[PDB]
Amino acid sequence: MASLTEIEHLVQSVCKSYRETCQLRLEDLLRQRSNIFSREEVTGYQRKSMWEMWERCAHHLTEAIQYVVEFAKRLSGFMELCQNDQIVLLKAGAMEVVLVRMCRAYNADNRTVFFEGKYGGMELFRALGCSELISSIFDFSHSLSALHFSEDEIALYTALVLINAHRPGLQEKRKVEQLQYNLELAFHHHLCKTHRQSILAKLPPKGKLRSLCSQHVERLQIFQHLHPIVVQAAFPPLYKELFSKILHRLLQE
Ligand SMILES: O=C(C1CCS(=O)(=O)CC1)N1CC[C@](c2ccc(OCc3ccccc3)cc2)(S(=O)(=O)c2ccc(F)cc2)C1
Repeated sequence: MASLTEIEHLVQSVCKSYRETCQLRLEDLLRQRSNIFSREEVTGYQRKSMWEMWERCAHHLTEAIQYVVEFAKRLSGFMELCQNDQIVLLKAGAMEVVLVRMCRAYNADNRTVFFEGKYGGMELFRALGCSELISSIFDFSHSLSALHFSEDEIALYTALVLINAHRPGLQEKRKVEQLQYNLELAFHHHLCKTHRQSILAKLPPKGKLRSLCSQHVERLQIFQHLHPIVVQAAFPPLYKELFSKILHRLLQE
């Protein structure tokens, strides 16, 4: 199954689907690198309440995940899977895709991330009270920045993060397996053609993405236990569904 001309076509459709749903253009994020938060603006974030910061971050994550849902819907073969499998793959992989996509918004020169219009370091998130999770995210982006990914590499690698046949809950495991194998062939074909197979050994282990997602869910249970009405009243419904039937509605459209 699948010849070279079908694998090359798969490369281009994955790359196109990603460009159409990448949220912020790479050029836009790069042209903003000199726009950094002043020490007074950083102090303003540190002085914000923990629940306000948690609500702003959960809001930004939700928006980014909505683009990931759109990337999945445009991905060859994903809409062909059953709804249960689509939801299982999105519930487990949407946050993982966002964690990879996030390296485009990270400047490794000053160790800053693009957040709410300007670049800021780890210290911008001190009010969250989850320094271990923040450092883990920042280190993860630092590690991905050393790979010097092209937009096409991120498109192909994020399609594979999402189409994972080993996710618990899958009803048509073989159909996801076949789709995964085709995307793996297309990612490796593209790396071989561009003389970039050296990155395979340097890609993060699968347990690193699982550890980041786990730390997120753990820090959320801590925050929710202290502010259950804040999560209930001010957190996005899609966020609560994923981490605490929006997905079904987003997939129907
Ligand atoms: O970077 C993006 C976007 C990706 C798509 S794009 O087009 O390149 C524009 C940028 N992000 C989308 C949202 C972001 C996000 C990342 C991780 C995350 O983890 C869960 C969490 C929740 C609450 C507290 C701590 C951690 C939540 C949101 S963010 O808010 O900017 C943020 C950033 C750093 C950080 F350390 C914490 C929050 C990253």
